[PDB]
Amino acid sequence: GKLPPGPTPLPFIGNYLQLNTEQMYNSLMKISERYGPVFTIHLGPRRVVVLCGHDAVKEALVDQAEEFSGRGEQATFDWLFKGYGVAFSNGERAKQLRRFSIATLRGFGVGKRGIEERIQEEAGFLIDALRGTHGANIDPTFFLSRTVSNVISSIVFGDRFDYEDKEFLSLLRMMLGSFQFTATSTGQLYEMFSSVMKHLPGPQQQAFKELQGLEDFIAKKVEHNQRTLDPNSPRDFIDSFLIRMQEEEKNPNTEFYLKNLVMTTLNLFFAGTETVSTTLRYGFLLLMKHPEVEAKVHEEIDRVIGKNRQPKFEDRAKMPYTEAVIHEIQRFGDMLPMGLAHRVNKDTKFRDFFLPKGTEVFPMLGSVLRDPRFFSNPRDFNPQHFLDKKGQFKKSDAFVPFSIGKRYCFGEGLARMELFLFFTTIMQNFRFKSPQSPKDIDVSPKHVGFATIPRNYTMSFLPR
Ligand code: HEM
Ligand SMILES: CN(CCCC(=O)c1cccnc1)N=O
Repeated sequence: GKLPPGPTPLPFIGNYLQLNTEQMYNSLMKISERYGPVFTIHLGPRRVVVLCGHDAVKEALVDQAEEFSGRGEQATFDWLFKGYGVAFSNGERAKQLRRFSIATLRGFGVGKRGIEERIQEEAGFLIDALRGTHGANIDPTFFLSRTVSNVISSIVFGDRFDYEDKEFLSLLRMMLGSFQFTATSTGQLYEMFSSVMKHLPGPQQQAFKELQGLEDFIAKKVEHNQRTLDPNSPRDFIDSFLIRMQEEEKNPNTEFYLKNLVMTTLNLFFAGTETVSTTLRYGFLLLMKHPEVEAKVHEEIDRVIGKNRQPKFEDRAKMPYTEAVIHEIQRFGDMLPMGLAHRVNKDTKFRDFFLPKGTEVFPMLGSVLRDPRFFSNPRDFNPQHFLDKKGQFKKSDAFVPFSIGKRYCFGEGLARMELFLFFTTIMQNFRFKSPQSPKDIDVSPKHVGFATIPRNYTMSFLPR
């Protein structure tokens, strides 16, 4: 009959006094130690029920999947999305957009054997660009992002970008900056205080222009497809969506119309770029700091695949150690520490608590990736976390970086394959050197907010 207990809030500022916007995850975790694994917090005027640990997150998003499947808010993005598109929508809109996106994506080979050649081909170009650096110290950021991005770009636009295309880099800076903004102290103040801050000068204004620039580029690309549309030969995700829009022109209550097309396409292009990219970046830093772990990956690539042929997704089954390393890089990297907010569809009873309809919910995936009964050394980089006695791959019920339940990341299939093919191909060809001794390397995060951003760094790609 009652809400989950929590610290007393003040009018408008909510629980701003018990929260440090530079490290929200730590704040919310401190409050958990006092109040328990399920609690109520006020992010400014927003009432949020917070879930910590494997159990409370699973009992909500799995055992009570339908009730907890609404989408909560993410102030910075909502500035742009305003409830349109697959990722920021609710109800019938979310369900039609999701069901359309998963089937259309699957049809383009995504998550099946079909997108595979295209990932091997794009790995190949990156190896080439990496030879082109001659072993210099470089910031790997945009090298990796061009590559990852071209995979989803093919799928939604129809072709990859040239690596030297200047607009491309521009787009890549718009993504990086706006995503990175949500990880900052001001980006977290924005979650609490968007009603005033959207009208105030600050880094938020940069993030908006960057988003608006990403929306404008998508709208332009859609006009191009629209005035060259062959329904009997869809080139890409946008064409498919436009074809379904044609089919649904005589339904006045359809979710399939321009704004949703533009917003869904952005959702896929932005998420299909930024997360995998950052995960690669984080992981190459984790590997230079754990050279012995790098070297056991090497041993597997060398024994199982060798130096001549391209790696393939099927090789994973005989590479338990690489697979554990990628898993443990995703775990340690904790890309979305509070996932995407949810909300409850209706009046919901959850363990003795009552949650009124529309109550926001933070599933704290970071606290699942660090739950001390599922991982022996949660705050350490330890690949043994996903390995048994024998050295065979050991799955974990608490490996939840793509979230779980009805709104789980349907990019998961693409990501798993991109990470696997991108790590093995890169490391088949190059071992890594930083201008720092392993002891000096700081793998603690630069920013922690909506996302976990690794620190700035440089490295060299040295042929093996
Ligand atoms: C390692 C890389 C990735 C991570 C860690 C990740 C993580 C997540 C997480 C935690 C969510 C929230 C699920 C929830 O609301 O409970 C999500 C949603 C989503 N992700 Fe990803 N993702 C990754 C890659 C991708 C890729 C490659 C795509 C493109 C296909 C993508 C597209 C989406 C979309 C469209 C949603 C919204 C789902 C919905 O609202 O129904 N993600 N992702
Ligand atoms: C990047 N991450 C999703 C973050 C929220 C999201 O899905 C999103 C955010 C901005 C634009 N498009 C999608 N998913 O992999």
